[PDB]
This record gives sequence, structure tokens and C-alpha cells, in this order.
Amino acid sequence: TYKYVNLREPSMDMKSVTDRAAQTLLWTELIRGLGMTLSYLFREPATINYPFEKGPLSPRFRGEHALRRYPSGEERCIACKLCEAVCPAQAITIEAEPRADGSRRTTRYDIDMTKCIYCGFCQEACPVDAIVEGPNFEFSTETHEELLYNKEKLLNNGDKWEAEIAANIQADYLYR
Amino acid sequence: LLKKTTGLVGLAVCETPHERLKILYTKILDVLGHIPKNAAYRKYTEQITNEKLSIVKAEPDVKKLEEQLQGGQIEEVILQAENELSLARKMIQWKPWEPLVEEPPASQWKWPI
Amino acid sequence: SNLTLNFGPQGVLRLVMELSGEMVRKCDPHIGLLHRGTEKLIEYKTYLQALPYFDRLDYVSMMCNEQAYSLAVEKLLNIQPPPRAQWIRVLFGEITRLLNHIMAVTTHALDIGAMTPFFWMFEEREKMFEFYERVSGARMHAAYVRPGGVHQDLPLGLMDDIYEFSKNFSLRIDELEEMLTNNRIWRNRTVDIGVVTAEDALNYGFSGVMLRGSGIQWDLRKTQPYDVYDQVEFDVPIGSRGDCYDRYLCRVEEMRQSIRIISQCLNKMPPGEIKVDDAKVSPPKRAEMKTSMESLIHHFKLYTEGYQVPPGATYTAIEAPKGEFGVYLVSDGSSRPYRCKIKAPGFAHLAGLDKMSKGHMLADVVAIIGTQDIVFGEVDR
Amino acid sequence: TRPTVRPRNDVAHKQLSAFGEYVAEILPKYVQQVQVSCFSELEICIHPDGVIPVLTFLRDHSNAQFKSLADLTAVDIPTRQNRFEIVYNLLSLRFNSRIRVKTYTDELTPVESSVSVYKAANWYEREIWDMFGVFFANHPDLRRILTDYGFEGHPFRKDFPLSGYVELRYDDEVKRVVAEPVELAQEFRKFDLNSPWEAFPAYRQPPE
Amino acid sequence: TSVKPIFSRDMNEAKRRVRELYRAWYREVPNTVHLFQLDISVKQGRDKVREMFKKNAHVTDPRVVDLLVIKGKMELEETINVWKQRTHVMRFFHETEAPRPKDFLSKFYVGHDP
Amino acid sequence: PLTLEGIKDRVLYVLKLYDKIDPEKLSVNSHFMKDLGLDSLDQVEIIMAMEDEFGFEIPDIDAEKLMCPQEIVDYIADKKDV
Amino acid sequence: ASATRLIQGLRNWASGRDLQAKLQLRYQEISKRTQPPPKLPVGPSHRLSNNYYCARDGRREAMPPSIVMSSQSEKKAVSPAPPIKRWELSQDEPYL
Ligand code: SF4
Ligand code: SF4
Repeated sequence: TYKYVNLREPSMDMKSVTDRAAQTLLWTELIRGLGMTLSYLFREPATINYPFEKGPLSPRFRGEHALRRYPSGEERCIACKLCEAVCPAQAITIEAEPRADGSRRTTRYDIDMTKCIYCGFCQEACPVDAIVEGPNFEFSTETHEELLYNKEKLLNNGDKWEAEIAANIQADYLYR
Repeated sequence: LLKKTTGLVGLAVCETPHERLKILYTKILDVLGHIPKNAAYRKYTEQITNEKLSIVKAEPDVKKLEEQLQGGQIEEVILQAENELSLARKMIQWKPWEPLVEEPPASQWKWPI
Repeated sequence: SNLTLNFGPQGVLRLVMELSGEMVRKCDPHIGLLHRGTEKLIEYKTYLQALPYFDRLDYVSMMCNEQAYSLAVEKLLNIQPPPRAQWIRVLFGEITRLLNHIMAVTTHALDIGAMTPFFWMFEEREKMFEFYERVSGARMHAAYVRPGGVHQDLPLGLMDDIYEFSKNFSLRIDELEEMLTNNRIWRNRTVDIGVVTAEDALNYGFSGVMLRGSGIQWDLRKTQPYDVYDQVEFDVPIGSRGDCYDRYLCRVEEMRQSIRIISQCLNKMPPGEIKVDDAKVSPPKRAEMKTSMESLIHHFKLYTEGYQVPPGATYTAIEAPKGEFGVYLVSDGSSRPYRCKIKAPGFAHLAGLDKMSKGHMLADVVAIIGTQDIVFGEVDR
Repeated sequence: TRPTVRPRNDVAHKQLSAFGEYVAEILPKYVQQVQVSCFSELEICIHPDGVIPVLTFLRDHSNAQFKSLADLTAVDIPTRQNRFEIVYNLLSLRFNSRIRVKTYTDELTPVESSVSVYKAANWYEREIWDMFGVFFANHPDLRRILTDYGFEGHPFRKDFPLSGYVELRYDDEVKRVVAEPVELAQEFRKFDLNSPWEAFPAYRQPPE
Repeated sequence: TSVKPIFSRDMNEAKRRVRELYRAWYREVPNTVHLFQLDISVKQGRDKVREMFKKNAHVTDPRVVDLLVIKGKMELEETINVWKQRTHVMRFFHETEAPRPKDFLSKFYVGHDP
Repeated sequence: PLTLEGIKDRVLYVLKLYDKIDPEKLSVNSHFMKDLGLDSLDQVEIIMAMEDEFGFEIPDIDAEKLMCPQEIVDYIADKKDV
Repeated sequence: ASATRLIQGLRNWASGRDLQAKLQLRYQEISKRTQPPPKLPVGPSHRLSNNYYCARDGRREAMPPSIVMSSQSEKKAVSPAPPIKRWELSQDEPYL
């Protein structure tokens, strides 16, 4: 159940001693290393042509946050505050009140994307699939406060990315 | 058999393990005789040292002595006998067979609080 | 007089060297440069919330530290994962072991000067990060191994790709080993370097390869086994001289034996669920959260309060690729930990750095900091 | 209780109970409690004067042979007059076992350093100085290891706040990173998550 | 009410340790201003060391002043050995902080803090 | 180190370079604590200024007992011949 | 997989290994990115009878730690376990 690495004794006949001296004087394993590097010279490299080629992803990928709507335009979020209760970074801040038709909705839904650890506990705690961590990873900003999303930015992320978010949830919800 | 290496780094091969273990076990018992009889350390250490020493005196082979001392290679059995000897020499100075030096406070080991 | 150098932070490490010309008389590693106060932040967060901190301790051994924390919490909860979750944990733990040993060997070669097998083996490491992203959605910090099992079942066709990876990965190990093992320049940088005796390795709190390079036959997957490591068949590589070269060979052979374990885990994956079927610990399915009343109550209370862990203290240690990774978890009966000490092997290894670099030279210090696979996230917490 | 309940190991439980009796009767001078958890882990609660005699016993006695120091830990419990609880996790490779050795101190009583027994402690209890303020006597190099150099206070004490008292920022007047009193743009939101119903009747404490 | 000592047996051994620590700091301050190339005078650094010693002058417990001497030794070790940078030395001089309001009236004006 | 008047004038020169001591109020037999109104650390840095002038280490047990400059010059006379 | 047989033969000679059998670039042998939908199994507690939670409760069968010794004959000296069984050498590849 165990094996000894590096517990070989070299032979001491004239054959193997001359083999080790030929390896010393003729640099044979160094030529072996040159041969391996020369072998990789004549391979196709693994390099994709970004931005024109993209690395392969899965439908479970956890990128930029978005707030989804029902297929009637009504937003799914009903202010239950499970997502800021489970948020390990406390990146989510929610404030709510009943709006003009009596619906339980949020007035504040903020996600500090610089606090966020992108672990997706908010999408798996959400009982109505409102907050999702969608596919977008190319949302780098030139300013720190541009990574402090309010509810309007997250609803625009949902309206921007719903055509892809709904297909990823369709491909993945049976594992959940 | 002249075991070429112990396998453990920094632990050289002892050539005569039987006489070395007999000297170390009798020296453990000689140091251990200075402890009072009502101490449990003296009774337990005499018991395990007498079992090990009877096993050493029973077997001429090194390797079957390794398979029946049940402590690995014979050289780390020697090293553990040295550690036991130094321990007994410390236990004479510490005198830990005495009663408890201080009762703890009332909720000192109460968990949860 | 003698020389005193400060190899500063220009992970990261400050080193105060007392040299005597070319020799090294004293090596003082000033650390704390990545001390973030993880195990104080754990105290204000629940057990599920404290889980993603363990991804970021040994940030090349993510699912291993997830597994150690999950085993600590499941030990205090007196529950056990389902068998399929156990085989998935051992599978991704050995994939994590391949990740960590590629990082270890290729950066240890990069710092010495062999910069090429770095690029050769990070494509394989890129494919294993695609396996992590397929199983969890993130490439490094998955938050996948949870107390109760894992978070989500394997997507269909993942095991065929783990097969296609494992079939070809031994040739990658062979060409790494072609570049470095018989190479006389690599041997001249690692043979007489940092010889650690077995008694001082036991005394210094060393663990893993740092013990097994010195001939100590100790592996926690054999001796104190966890999830299904008593059901897989593998060998444990043992060194002979306690140097950098034996530890290199031990890590290459642990890649070999991890490939062996991954083949056995692909051939022996059982059917069944992946969480514990106690819905008071692991959350219910989303289809039954949205239909059952008990399951909605349990979803609410697990994702807001969390499960209450019974009061008690445990030290749960696993065999992470850097060695014995331990969690000393103290629970006071609430849904948040009272205390979580994180034992990591690199802390004791970097403590023994000063003995390992006595009588050596300045360019041997980088070889000794390489043979102890030191990720400063796990050292400084 | 077959699928979902962790199985009890009564063999290791009886063995650790016997060895706890063994350690309690060999060393009655310091051993104050001996307890075995329901998941079969042994704790030896000793007096702080016997840190060196207990740890050298378990390291050297041929039935113990706890050669490895896995972990060294302090725990802050402010409801005790000896608030700090020093935890030694020991590994025997000969007997494949683990033992916990627990002692105690307050802020001002020093604990004797176990670097004579296990040199691994040379950083660990050094960490306990940086994090808890527990002084260790006869330590070779006792100083801070994890916090910043001018840091006042000990962070893992539970009367110490989650954030510090000072925060750093670069100031361009003095051309220097400076420390200022901490002001958060958003307060850390304390959640009161404890359920008011009893979860575990086994751990029920008797009332007054 | 009988406690185990740290180094001192009463207050006089502790004042001996405080006195030798103050001597070592008083000798160190010119080297500290020199090799850190600080913008303070040597007299001003010595006044800061006098202020930091007189801040804790009310302590009548031998163990507490033992730990204060030990922590002053650790700060002096981090000052002699160049482990601190210029920023860590100058954190004793709270330069960029605003002057805090001292009387009742300005504290009434600026906020709610007593 | 030769003549006691030179050592006494040199001690007075050290004490008059010390800013906190009043030069008018300073005498040879004046006590540091209850006459001149000095802190203990004032007396400690006086002793360190004496070590700067005379160039020898004074221990702690015999620097606490130096409460007037007459005791200082007698200590320097007892650590020398004169 | 697009290399001509001259470059492929030079590459297999320079490496010394058969590289087309084990290529580190992935091709059509991988799984499809679109999969048929799963049907995950229920666990053992998805039953309508004999499924009381008081017979499968884990957190409430855990006990407080049993106190062996507290301060409020010729018995055998004991160890925390029997001594560790000596590891057998591998038969697969011991390098011996
Ligand atoms: S992904 Fe995680 S850290 Fe980010 S907002 Fe969601 S719960 Fe919070
Ligand atoms: S996003 Fe979901 S979890 Fe968060 S408050 Fe809205 S409905 Fe609740």
C-alpha cells in the first residue's frame, strides 16, 4: 500500500557504469529535454483568439447579477429579504414598502458588486427565481461606484440578459 | 541480516538492537524504582517495560522481534525507550502522583455557557 | 560582522536574512501580509455563510478545504452524506489534488528557472477548472461541497469528460517528468537541499509530503480515513532522504495515484441523491420548495437562520495536498460558530523554514520555499 | 437511523474512555476533567501549571506517543474569570489517535511555553499572543506574527469589534499611508438569528 | 487574590523595568529620526515617548505594567530592527486627523458625541 | 575625571544645558523631585545626560539613589579615584 | 489533429511518445454542450409511511460529552487504540 520513490540502487557492472558516464559526457537526458521542447514546437498551440473566440462555459456560470420578470412584465422580486439574509458578504441591501396596488415590492435593491463574492447563494435562496447571477462576465468598469448596482441597473440587466438567463435556467433547473 | 537503512531519515541503523534494548529497559526500571509504589505511573511503566523486556529476552531474531514488539522498526523502539527513560527522569522531578494542585472555578469547563 | 538582507514584498512574503557571505545563518519569515481576519468573520456568519471562506484559504485546494469544513460540521451534526455525495467529494478532492500538485511542481520549477512545464501543465489545469465551472458555476471557488453532501448533482456528460481527461493526463505527467526528473540541473538544485529528519518533522508539526519525503509512512486517507477512501485502492509514495527531490517525486507520484483514484471513482459512482435527506440540514429541492409547506418553511429557515449545530468542539483533519488540513470548530448551540480555528500545513512548514535553510545558500532558499508548498492565504488566514 | 445518521463508533469510544482513565490516574496532579464526546474525541482538561508535565508525558510515554502537535488554539469565553481556553491538539502516529489537552488563563496569568516539548508551537502560541494577548513565558521569540506592526489590541478577543478602531488610507499631504478612526460607508448589519425555541433537549442546562 | 507573576514581584521591580525601557527608547529616538528620515525633531519624538509613557502612569498593578513593558519592548524591537516603515513610526503622530472638539460647546455644535 | 571642581562644574554644565531645570533655582544640594519639581523621567534623562558627558554606564539600582547633584558628583567620584 | 504526417512523425520522434493517441487538445470526443434533461432520484426519506422524523433525527441523537473523570486492581495499562498495523509494500509498482 506504499511505494518507495528514489530507493533504486544503480548497477555496478561495466555496462551500466559506462551508460551513466555516457549520459554524463554526452548530455543525453538534456537532449531528451530539448527533444520534448522541440516536440511542443511542432504542435498546435492551445491559444484561442479572444475577443473573437471565447472560452467554453456552462449554464451554471455565475457572472453578473440580474433581476428577472414574470412573462407579464411583473418583476419576480417580492421583498422577502432571503438573499440579503444569506449573502455571505452582505453585499445586498433591500428596502421595501407596499406600492400603489398593494404589492409587496422593493424600493431599494442594491448589490455592491465590489463586496460580492459571486457564490450564488442569492439565486439559490430566492424562492421565486428573481435574482439570478447570469452569464455576463465582461462588465469591467473604469470607476469604483459603477460597480455599485441599484435596482434600476439590475432590472436593466434582467431586461438585457433575459433571453439567455431563461434558457440557462431551463437547461439547469432540473438539477436544482 | 544487516538492514541497510531504517527508512526514516536521520535515524541510523543500530547494529546490536537486543543488547541495546536490554540495557535501556533495565535502565528504565532502575530509574523507575525511585518512584513511590502507590503512583500509577510506576506500576503502568513497570508493566509495559517488563512486557517489552520479556519479548526482547524471548526472541533472538531482530525482525520477528519487530513483528511482536508491535512498534515499527527496532530503531524507533530503541528511540522510544530512550524517550521513556528521559520521561521517567523528568517525572521524578515533577512528582505528578500528588493530588490536584487547585480545583478549577465552578463554570470553568461548562460548555455551552 | 555578517550580512543582513531584507527580501521584502516588492502569495507574498517578507524575509529577513542573516547571511555569512553565501551561506544562510538565519531566516526570519515576516508574514501577516495576507491576514484578513477570516476566522473572526466566521464567528458572525452562519455555517453555510462561513463555508465560502474555506475556498479562499488554500486557494489552489478549494474543494479540499470545503470538504474538511463540511466534515467538521457533519461530525458535529451527527449526520452523514449520501454515498454518491461521498464518491463525488473524493472524486473532486483528487481532481483538487491534481490542481494543487500541478501548481506546486510547476511554480517550484518556475522559481528555480524551468519556466516551460508551467505553460504545459496549466492547460490541463485550465481543463480541470472547466470541470469545476461545469459542476458548480465558478472556476475556482465553487462553494460546492457543503455540510450534508454537495450542492448540486453532476451535470450529464461530466463524467465522460473526466474520463477523457484522466485517460490523457498520465502522458502529461510523463512529459513533465521527462523535463525535470532525470534532468541534471533540476537534480543539482534539489538533491542536497533541505534535508529534514523524521523526528524533527514529527516535532515541527509537519504533515503530508513534508513527513512522507522523510520516510514516515503516514497518510490520513489510509490511517484516519474519510468519506470513501477506505473503498478506493491506491498507494502512498514514501521518500528516502527528506530533500526537495524526494518531495518532488512524492508529488509526481501523488498525481499518478490521484489518476488511479479518479479512474476508480469514475467506475464506481453509485446512483442516488447528493444531499442528506434531512431537510432540517440540507435544503430541499426547488420543485418541492415551491409545492410543500414544510419544505418552504425549511428553505426559509435554512437560508435565513441556518441549521443549529449542537454544542461541542471538534478537530476534523483531512489530507489536503499540502498536508493535514484541520478545522477546530466550536459550536455553542446556535446557527453560527462560536470559534473556528483553521489549522493549515503551510503555517508549520513555514515555521520550519528556518531549520530547513540552515547552512544553505540564498538561491537554495527559493528551492526550500518551493518544496514546502506555501500558499500564504492558508498561512495568514 | 441507517441512511442519514452518522454511525457511532463504540470501539474507539471505549478505548478513549479507558485511555482517559489512564491519563487521569497517572497524572492526578493536574488533570481536572476527562471527557469523551459523542463522536469519540477525548479531551483532557488540566491546570495551567501542568502544561509542560502533561504534554511531555503524552509525547514520551510508550502507550501515548503523541509525537505530533496538530494545532494550538485559544478560545475567548468572556463569561469566565479565566476567559481564555488554550487547546492543544495532539496526534499519535503509533496508535493512530488524537487527543485534546485543554487549559485556561485570564489576561494576566502567563502560560508556560511548550516549545520545549513541541517546537511547532514556536509560531502557534506566538499567534495566541498576536490574537488574544495571552503571554507565554520562556518563549524564544514572542512577538506579533499576523497583525500589522503598530496594531494596538488583540483581534480575536470577543470584546474587540469586527472592524478595527483604525483604518488606513493614503494621504497626499504627508505622502504616506496613514491611520484614521474607522468610518464605514455602510455599517456591518448585525442579524439576530437565534430561534427562541429550544433545539437540543440533551444540552438543556438546569435553571436556578 | 494571590496571582502568578509575569516578571515582577512588586511595583519596584516593575518600575525598574519601566525605567530601563524608557532609557532604551530615549537612546533609540535619534536613530529612529535619522534612519527613517522623519520630519520631526528629536525633541518632539522624545516628547511623544514621554507622552506614551505618561499615558499609562495610573496603573497600580504589577502584571499590567509587566505586559506594558513587554509590549514596549516589542515596539522597540520593531523600531530598532527596520520592520516598521515610516508610516508605522508616524502613526503615533496623528497628523492628518482633525483636531477633536474639547469643550462642551463645540461638541454640541458638531454632532451628538459626548 | 581629575579634579572634583571640574567634575562638579561639568555636572552643572550638563544640568544647565537641560532646559526644564530652572538655572536660578538650581544648586548643588537641591533635590530633583520636591525642590525643582521634576518628573521621574526627568531625573532618568538627567542620568542619561550624565552618561553622555562622562561616558560610562550607570546601573539602575544606583541611578535611582541619585536625588541631588551632590550625590551625582559623589557617585562619579566613587566610580573614579579623584 | 490537423498536422501532416511529416510534422506528426517529427513530433512523435522528438517526444518519443505516441502523441496522437493522447492529445492534450480536445476534439469531437467530448460531451455535447446541450444535454437531455435529467430525472434526479429521491432519497431514502421520500416515503409516505414509516417515515417519522423522530426515527431518523441526527441532531437530537447527539449527546453531551460523557465525563469520564471529574473533580466534581491489577488492571492493564492501555493505549488510545491498538498500535498501527505496519503498511505492506505495494505489489503494483513498489519500485523494487
Ligand atoms: S453571489 Fe453571493 S456574495 Fe454575491 S450577492 Fe449573491 S449571495 Fe451575495
Ligand atoms: S430577490 Fe428573491 S430572495 Fe431577494 S428579496 Fe427579492 S424575492 Fe426575496
